[PDB]
Amino acid sequence: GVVDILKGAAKDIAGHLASKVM
Repeated sequence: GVVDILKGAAKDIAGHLASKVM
């Protein structure tokens, strides 16, 4: 699903961003 596929980066905006400061 194009939705579940895009949600892939969504978690990053919350993870990659967090990991960056963590």
